[PDB]
Amino acid sequence: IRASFDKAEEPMLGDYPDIDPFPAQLKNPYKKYDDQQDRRNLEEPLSVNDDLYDMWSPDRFTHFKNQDALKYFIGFLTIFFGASYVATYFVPEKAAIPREFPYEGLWKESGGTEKSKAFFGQRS
Amino acid sequence: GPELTPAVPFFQPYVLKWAGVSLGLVAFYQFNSSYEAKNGHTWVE
Amino acid sequence: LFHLLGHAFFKALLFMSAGSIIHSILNESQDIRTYGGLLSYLPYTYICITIASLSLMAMPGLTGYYTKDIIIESTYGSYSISNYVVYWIAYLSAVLTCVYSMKILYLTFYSNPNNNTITYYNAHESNIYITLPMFILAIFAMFAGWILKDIYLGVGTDFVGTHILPNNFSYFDTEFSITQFYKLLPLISAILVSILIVVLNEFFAIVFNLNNKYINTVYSIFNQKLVSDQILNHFIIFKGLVTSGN
Amino acid sequence: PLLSQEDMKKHKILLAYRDRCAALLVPLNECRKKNYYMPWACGHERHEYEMCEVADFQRRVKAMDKLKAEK
Amino acid sequence: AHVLTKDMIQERIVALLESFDKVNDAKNITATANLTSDLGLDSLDVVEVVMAIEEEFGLEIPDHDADEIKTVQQAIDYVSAQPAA
Amino acid sequence: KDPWARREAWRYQTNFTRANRFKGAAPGFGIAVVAFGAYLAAEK
Amino acid sequence: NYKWNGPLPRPHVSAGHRIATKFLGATMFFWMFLRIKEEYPAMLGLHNFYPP
Amino acid sequence: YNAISLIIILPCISWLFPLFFGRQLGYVFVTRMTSTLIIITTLITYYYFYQLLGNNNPINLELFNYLNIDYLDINYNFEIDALTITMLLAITTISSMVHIYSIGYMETDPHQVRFFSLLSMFTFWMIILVTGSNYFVLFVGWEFIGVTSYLLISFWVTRLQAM
Amino acid sequence: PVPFSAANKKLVTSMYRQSLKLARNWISNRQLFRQKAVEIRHKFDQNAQISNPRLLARTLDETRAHLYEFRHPDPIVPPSFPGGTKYERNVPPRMEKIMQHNLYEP
Amino acid sequence: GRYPFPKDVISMTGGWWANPSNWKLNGLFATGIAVGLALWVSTATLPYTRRREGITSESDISKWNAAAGVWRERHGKISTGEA
Ligand SMILES: CCCCCCCCCCCC(=O)OC[C@H](COP(=O)(O)OCC[N+](C)(C)C)OC(=O)CCCCCCCCCCC
Repeated sequence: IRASFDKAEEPMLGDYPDIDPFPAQLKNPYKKYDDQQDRRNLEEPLSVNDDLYDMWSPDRFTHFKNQDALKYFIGFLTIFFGASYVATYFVPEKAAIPREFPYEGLWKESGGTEKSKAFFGQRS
Repeated sequence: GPELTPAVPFFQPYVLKWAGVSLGLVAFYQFNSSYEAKNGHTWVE
Repeated sequence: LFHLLGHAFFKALLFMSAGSIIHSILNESQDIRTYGGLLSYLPYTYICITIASLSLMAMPGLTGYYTKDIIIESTYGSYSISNYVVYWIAYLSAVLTCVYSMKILYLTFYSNPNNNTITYYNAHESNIYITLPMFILAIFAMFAGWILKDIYLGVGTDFVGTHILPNNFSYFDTEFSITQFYKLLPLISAILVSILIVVLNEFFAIVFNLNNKYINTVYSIFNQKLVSDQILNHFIIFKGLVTSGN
Repeated sequence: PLLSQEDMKKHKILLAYRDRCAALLVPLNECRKKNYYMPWACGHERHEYEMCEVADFQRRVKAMDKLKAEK
Repeated sequence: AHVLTKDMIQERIVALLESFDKVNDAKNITATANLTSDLGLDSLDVVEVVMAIEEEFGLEIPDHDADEIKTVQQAIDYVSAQPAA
Repeated sequence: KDPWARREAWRYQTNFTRANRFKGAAPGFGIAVVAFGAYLAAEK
Repeated sequence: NYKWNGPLPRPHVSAGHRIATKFLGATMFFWMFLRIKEEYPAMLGLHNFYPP
Repeated sequence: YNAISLIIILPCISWLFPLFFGRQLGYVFVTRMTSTLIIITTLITYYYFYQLLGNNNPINLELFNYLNIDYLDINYNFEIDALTITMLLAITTISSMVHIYSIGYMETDPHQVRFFSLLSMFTFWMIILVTGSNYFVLFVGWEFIGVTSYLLISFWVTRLQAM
Repeated sequence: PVPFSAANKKLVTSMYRQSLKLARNWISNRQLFRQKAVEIRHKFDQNAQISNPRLLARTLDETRAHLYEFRHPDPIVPPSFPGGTKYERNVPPRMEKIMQHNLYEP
Repeated sequence: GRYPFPKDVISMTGGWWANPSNWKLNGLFATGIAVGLALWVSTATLPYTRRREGITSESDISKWNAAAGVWRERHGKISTGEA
């Protein structure tokens, strides 16, 4: 009843109980149940989309709303990436020139050939 | 000292069956390779 | 590679000592807020977990030092100009690490008892089968890094034969180019922040145990695996199950 | 002295280590092979290669100083 | 390992109530005493007591059951009925 | 003000005093200072 | 568990575990001291390789 | 005496023998035996590492062919080099230590044969992962360690959260 | 909405329990938790005698909002209970006899 | 501690706290099979073992590279980046 996908199924039931689905994980665990692990009593009606609301269903978390948690996730990622990218600008320059190698950058030793020394060959 | 459950024989029927089959197959393989080395063709061929 | 090898040892020691601490409690609770003070009750587990933590915080003369510090420094020594940001990120991560290591240490051994009396009566060490491997991993997590630093971090070492592009190789630059500030700052910060966390916990608990709504919100975000697990379970997994139903 | 290309191949020096004093790399690696890469040994050879690399990096920082000065 | 006995539960509960301050008297605490009547505990004070009891034996009381215990006998029997105590 | 102040006393008494609670936090340190001084002497 | 809501007795710990604790702590502290002494210049950061 | 052979095969024995015979041996012997096999493996690995530091000439073990279709020639080929020996150090040390630790930690539990067999299985498949000489053997180990991770994290099968 | 009724009793005792559990969860330090508990006690004490329906209803609503504002991401739960880490661990098997399903085959 | 468990449930792992009364003799059998298998395979796989370097000579290596150059010259084969 509550969720859009359960509402979508309402024309497709004929003479089956339109149950309001409640996540079985959120049923408080101190009541007694015929199957304690599944928190279900015998002959309890099942919602049409039950398989999305039983205990085996993916866990749901109640602390933040889903939309709010999305805001937090995207916010952390954006602030981290943006702070790093802007930090790239305010960077000190090094002090020693990059190292170099004999024989025009050892272009012979990393394969290479006389006709192609740009593909293979170090800073020389 | 932990407790002690009832005795059970080491070699069960399944141990015998599977070990016997596997070992017989390996022995057969070695016999064919040797019989190749001597006869110049494997006994199965 | 060298950090992987060094980290394996003291990480296993952390986990094993944690298992001993849990096993010492009748409730077998794992919550850090319910352990209280066990330093008198469990000295050997305390020393093992302490060695493991100090190796992890890269304290001088320990195995974690010869891995973690030099990895932190290679970022500054990297030829790519942009990696200097990575230096500060990793540095923050290191002092961050000292924070939670000290939090666990204090809340397990240094804080006032939080569990009921019968547990502290019955709190006792574990058997020989648990103790011996902790001892062995302790000698490893103290000595292995020093005895092996030459093999993996050597000036000219040919043991691992990976063919590094000469342009990319910078392990000399990261040692010669480093300054006293950058080569000392992680160690000094680690020692200070450890002491700071301990003294703040023992003397000014309010600053940790405030009640601000905004700070409680950010703490809640961080506590739930950075609210990522929420994002996955709702937006990927649950949406996929819905689409499968469709 | 800068090593011969033939010598440098014959000792199988790593490409990134092949510099103006792989010459001191060769004895250091031989020592490190005789001992079992133990930290306490090969001290003299290890120091010798490091002092190369000191001179080496020094010419580099001066080259960057000159480049900086041009700008 | 460690196993508790009914008398051990009762002794711990008696000591717990003895050290509580808002009690009328310590000597009057009986096994069948009513906290509401005999010891004269407030609406909320018995709540504080049940919180103390769960914190002491390391259990968790649901709301519907906590308010059900009114006498110390009820509390001792309830704590003895739970296996992990 | 606390009505359970008698319940909580033991959490701050003998084994859980600040002096005792931080005792044994550096095991073997005295043996270590003795040994380091001795090695300083022996090395010269 | 004789005393409740009262001061607790001094914990009883095995001889072996105290001896193990003393050995591990002594070894870690002594090793750390030895390492700092032997590497002080390099670990603290001295003898700058740049030209004066 | 072949270091590479014993390294790959002792953990395999420590894995399979509990599964084949656990009802016939019982968790006392199973625990002691798996632990001992892992210890022997660890010692062999240390000796090999010592020699490799002496002489960096890795051992190769080339066995029957997995696949010989078209241009693809895949073989069960194993080698132990500097990288592999580093990984094997970590793996065998920590596996031996954890096997010893689980004797004490797990002394109360009913199902200790299966637990120790699974620990040994995971050790074996990780050794396969790091010792294989081509990406295919790497993948074999890569997925079997996932299988064992599934079987270990859900070791307490009756716990819903575990599964 | 009764100023003093059994249902009022049950409701406020439950909320007061809640508040205390929240305080324990939030504060790591024992001493600090004690002062928070005593402050919570004083705050409940002050508003105990409210009589008119509007003010009592407003106070109860506001305290519910306060408690919802200060709910903890993860409450402390002992290992052997639903939120616990021992829960359903090595559940002892139900003792049962085998029912047969086939006349010829066990 | 322990609890009752159905005795009819037969598992090849042994079930609950399996500790057979003849476990020492079955243990002797098991360790005998273990040493037998380990030794047999260690010996059997010995011929398939070899070192990494030193297997072939420089003669073979250089002549093979020269032959490869011959092949690449019979065909029209430039090198990588040679353009
Ligand atoms: C428990 C793991 C033990 C693995 C090693 C121990 C074996 C001792 C001998 C070593 C040689 C070897 O393994 O191959 C075994 C044999 C011999 O092949 P090969 O020509 O000598 O090898 C080539 C080496 N070259 C490259 C140097 C030449 O190959 C085969 O018949 C291939 C058929 C696969 C087995 C048939 C399936 C039956 C298994 C049943 C599944 C449950």
